[PDB]
Amino acid sequence: GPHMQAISEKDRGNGFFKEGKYERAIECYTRGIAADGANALLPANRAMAYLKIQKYEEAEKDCTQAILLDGSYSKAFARRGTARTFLGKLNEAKQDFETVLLLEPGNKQAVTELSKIKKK
Amino acid sequence: SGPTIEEVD
Repeated sequence: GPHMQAISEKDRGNGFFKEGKYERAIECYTRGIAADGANALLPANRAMAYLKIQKYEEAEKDCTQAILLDGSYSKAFARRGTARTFLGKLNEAKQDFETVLLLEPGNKQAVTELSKIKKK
Repeated sequence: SGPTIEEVD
């Protein structure tokens, strides 16, 4: 049912994403956001997969969507910052990495992936 | 590997 439908796209999309088939894994997690739309993981993995095929325009939106279902998902912010970085919205990516450190007061990705925003 | 962002949940 509508619960197990959300795991089906998790396992099936994950087994594609870890195999390097990010494009195939997107179409999996897509079914779950349309079946449930309440787990922040489904949009977070679709965002990561889009970010692995340099679709930062699509991965910005799916990172935002994961933050709308959770609000406390520090990874969904760091992922959004990595999208907005290579999208040219570098200063918007900073506003996302500065958040990751509120939710994780030692995050090495939030210190490092943010340092790229500030460099020449 | 660890509490990292590029791993899927």
